[PDB]
Parts: sequence; C-alpha cells; structure tokens
Amino acid sequence: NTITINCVTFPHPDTMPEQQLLKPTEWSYCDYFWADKKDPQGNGTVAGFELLLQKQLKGKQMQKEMSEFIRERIKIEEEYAKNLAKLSQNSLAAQEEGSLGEAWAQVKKSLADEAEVHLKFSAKLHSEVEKPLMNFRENFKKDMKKCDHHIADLRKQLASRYASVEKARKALTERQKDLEMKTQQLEIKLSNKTEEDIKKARRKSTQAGDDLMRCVDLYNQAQSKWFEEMVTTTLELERLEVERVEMIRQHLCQYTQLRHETDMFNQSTVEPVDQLLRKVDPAKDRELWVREHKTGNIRPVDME
Amino acid sequence: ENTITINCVTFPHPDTMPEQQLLKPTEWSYCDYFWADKKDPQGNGTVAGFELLLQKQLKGKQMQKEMSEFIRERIKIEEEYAKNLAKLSQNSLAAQEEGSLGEAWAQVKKSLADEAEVHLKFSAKLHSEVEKPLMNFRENFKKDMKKCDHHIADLRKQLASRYASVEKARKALTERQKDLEMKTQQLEIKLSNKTEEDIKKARRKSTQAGDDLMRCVDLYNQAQSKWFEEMVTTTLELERLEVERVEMIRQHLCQYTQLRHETDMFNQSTVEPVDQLLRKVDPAKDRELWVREHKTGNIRPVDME
Repeated sequence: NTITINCVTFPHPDTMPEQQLLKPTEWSYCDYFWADKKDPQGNGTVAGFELLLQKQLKGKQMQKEMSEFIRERIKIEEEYAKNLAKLSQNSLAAQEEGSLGEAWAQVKKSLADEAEVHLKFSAKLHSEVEKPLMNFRENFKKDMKKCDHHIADLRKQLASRYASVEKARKALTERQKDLEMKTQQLEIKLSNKTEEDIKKARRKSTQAGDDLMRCVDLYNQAQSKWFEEMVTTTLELERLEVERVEMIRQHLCQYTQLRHETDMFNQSTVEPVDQLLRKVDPAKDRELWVREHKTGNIRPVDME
Repeated sequence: ENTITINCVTFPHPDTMPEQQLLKPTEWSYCDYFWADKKDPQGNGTVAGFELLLQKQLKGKQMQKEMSEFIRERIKIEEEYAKNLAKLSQNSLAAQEEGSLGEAWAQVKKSLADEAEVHLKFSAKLHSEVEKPLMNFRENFKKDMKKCDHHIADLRKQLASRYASVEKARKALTERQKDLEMKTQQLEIKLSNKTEEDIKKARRKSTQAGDDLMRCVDLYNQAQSKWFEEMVTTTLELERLEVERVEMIRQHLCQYTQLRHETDMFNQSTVEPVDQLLRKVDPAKDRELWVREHKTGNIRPVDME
C-alpha cells in the first residue's frame, strides 16, 4: 500500500498512478531531495536537506577562495607598481641633454605613470571585486544552522508521532485479541458477570481503534508540516544559490572591465613620449650645445 | 704686433678687432667655435676645444650604454611580473567550483597565464629590438675616438715644436742684433784692427739669424695650416657622427613605444575569452547538472493509509 522509510511515508512499490513534479522541468531543490542519502561507505544516513545545506556552504567557501585569488593578484600588481616606480626614479642617462634628453626624461616619467595606473588598478580590484566577493552575506554562519535544526526538529516530531502510532497499533491488536477471546468465553458459558466484561472488551477495543485513527491523523499532520517547511526552505535555498551565481558573474565581469580599461589607460601613457620623440632635432641640439660650450668664434691666421 | 698667440695657435691681436666671417655663418657649427683652448676657470691650465668635442662623443657613447642598462632593468621587472602572473595562473583556488561558473572561473585563471605570455614576449622584444642595439652600437667607438684624438693631437705637437723653434730663432736674432749694435760701440770708443772683422762677422751672423727667423716662421705657418684643414674635416666628421647617434637613439626609443602599444593591446585582448565564457554562465543549467548527480529521489511523501 504505502511504505515508511525513516518515519516518512512514500508510495509503494509502486508502478502507482500519479505523479507530476512540483516544478517541471526546472531541476528544483523541492523535487529531488525527499529520500535520505545512505552513504555507501557506511558513515550513517542524512536527510537530503543536509545535501542542500552542504552545497550552499561549499558555495560560500568557493566565493571566499575566489576573493583570496583576487587578493594575490592585487599583491602582484603592487609589487609590479613598486618596481616600475623605483625604476622611474632611476638616474641612468640623466645627463643626456637637449630634446633627446627631454624625451628620455619623459620615458622615465611615463614609467612612473604606468606604476600609478597599476596601483590604482589594484585598489579598484580591492574595493569592487575582492571585498564584495568576500563580504557577501557574512551572516549565513549560525543562521543556516538555525534553519537546519528547524527542519531536523520537525523530523523529530515526525518520529515521535510515528512511535505513538505504532504504540497505538500494539494496543489495538492486543484489545482485539482480548475481545475475540472473551466472546468465545461467552460462547461457552454466560452467566451474566462474564457478559458485561464481554461488552466492556468491545468498549475498550473500539476506543483503541479510535485512538489509532487519532494517532495516525496527528502523524499525517506532522508530516504535512514538515512537508510545507521542506518546500519553502528548499525553494529559498534555490533562490539563494541562483543569486550567488549572479553576483559572482557580475563581479567577474567587473574584473574584466577593469582589466580592459586599465590596459587602455596604460597604453595612453606613452603618447607624451611620442610627442617629444617627434620634436627631437639633432641640429638644434648640437647648436644649443655649441652655444653653451664654445671656446670662441675667432679663426686662426698666419703669424706676422 | 697685430696678431696674438695663445697655446701655440695664432689669432688676430684682435686689434680693436678685424672681422673675419664664419665658415658656416648661420649654423653654430663645430668648425667655427672650437679653435681657442678653454681656460681652466681656476688655474693656469687649458684644454683644446677639440678635446671638448671628443669628450662630448665619449659622453654620447656612455649615455647610450646607460639607456641600454635602464632597459635591462625594465626587462628584469617585466620578467618577474610574468613569473608571478604565471604562478598565480596555476593556482587551484576555487577549482572545485563546477559547471559553467566553474569553467568561466577557470578561464579567468588561464587569462593570467596569457598575460604572462604577453609580457614575457614584450621583454624578449625589448631585449632584441632595443637594449642590444643601444649597447652594441659602434663597439670600437671608444678606441675610434682615441685614434682620432692622437691624430689632431699629433698635429698640435708638431705645431708646438714649430712655435718653439720660432721663439728660439727670435732669441738668436735679438742677441745677434745686440751683438752687432754693441760692437760698433767698441769701434766708436777704441777702434782697432781685429774689431772691424768682428763687426763683419757680427753683421754676417746677424742677417743669417734673421733669415733663420723668416724660415722658422714659414714652417710654423705651414704646420698650422695642416692642423687647420685636418681640424676642419675631422670636426665635420664628429658633427655627422653625433647626428647619426641621435637619430638611431630616437629610432630605437620609437621602437620601445611601439612595443609598449602593441603589448597593451595584446594584453587587453586576453579578457575577451573570459568575457565570452562569462556570458555563457547559466544558473538553471548548472543546477540541472548538479541535481542530476546529487538527487536522492523524486517521489513525494503521502498520507499514512
């Protein structure tokens, strides 16, 4: 008829009529985690809900690790900027003069500019990617545990109710036996003091049957409460996982855009050097130099 | 005395000053402004203008060397950057993220390696097209100038020698003149028979000394003219060399600029695949992938009995 596994009742075996999915054909949490998972390695049994929770937790661990990756990237960029900046301060070939000297100086200064660009890049990574990836929903900690214990407690109630039901089944079958006995005693010899006990047996028996019906009802109520809770919570988990994926995609797109625009900014720093390289004139340089270093403008002549 | 001699080279006195026009009277050329020696701003020492030109050449070579080394530093930096980027690209952080999100993440990591390739290639091209050409330009120039130095220097030595002779000759002249001018006095006070022949000897040797002077002056002027023409051609050569130096340096710095540009373009192009996969991320499909593998069963509970 039906079957009970871990205090929960399912159809049996069956090739039964029914059953349409709750959300076709999304692979929803609310449709595929009713049975409990028996680990095949022999470490106990857990509700499917536990699988959902572990999946969520793992998701958060993942976004943490991503954040860490970005932190490492930031560190690399800072070292790069550091080196570029120090090299920009280098005094190599500083005594080169003229428009050539100007262009060279501008090359070094351009190095400084690149360094600043990459530093700001790393800062933007920090504010707009690393911290958001990390600091996303810090408060899942005991909250999700709370949810867990909630569902678990509902399962507790279910188990209790099942126990009560089984007890009722015992009492019922027992009383039935007692009545079917005492009616045989009425078949052998009433009497009249024996008879009202035969009536009382019927009383207590039917009473026990009503007790059974009651216990079964309360069981079904417990399972239905557990059911509705299961549904709402699992859908909540589905939504949360989806939006996790969404925010991560968003911030990775952020990373890509920052990379792109940072490389544009970086490329734009050699243009000043280019402007000066075009203005380089060997003749003008030479004349400037001769103007500052001449020994005199008189030519030799013959003696006497 | 209408000329003046400083450091064995003869210039007008000035006067006042004559005039004389420049060889290249619109340019501030090497051939017009480095005949005189530069006076030490303190002592009684001088150095030739030509030496100033030579020193300028040497400085030029030193400077292209230093630029080359600067580029070496840049190469080292880029290489360290590339190394770090490569190692981080190999990191296994969040490797257990699965589905299209996991794949997009994987490409995020790989793009770092791609950047590494770009920057490494950048540094390599810096080495090939910028550093080495700067360093290896005119390798024997150090000695090519040294030889050049000796050339002009040797001429100047000769000039000095000639000048010395001239001065020596003047000594001999002034002496002989006096020797004559003072033997006529001996005849003026106590004339005798040997003194006349001593005046004859004196006059002879005197005119001879004068002829020696004239000759020495001629050879001096000859030496100075040789020094002059050679000086001119050589200074024009150094002018040309400095020009071609500046031009090659400009060329290779432009090369540097080009490498910068294309390196930043290549670098920018590495996030495009990441973008492409990032657009393909689907939460629903991901979920389907996971649930298909982790479902416990799709049968719902029912009522007892």
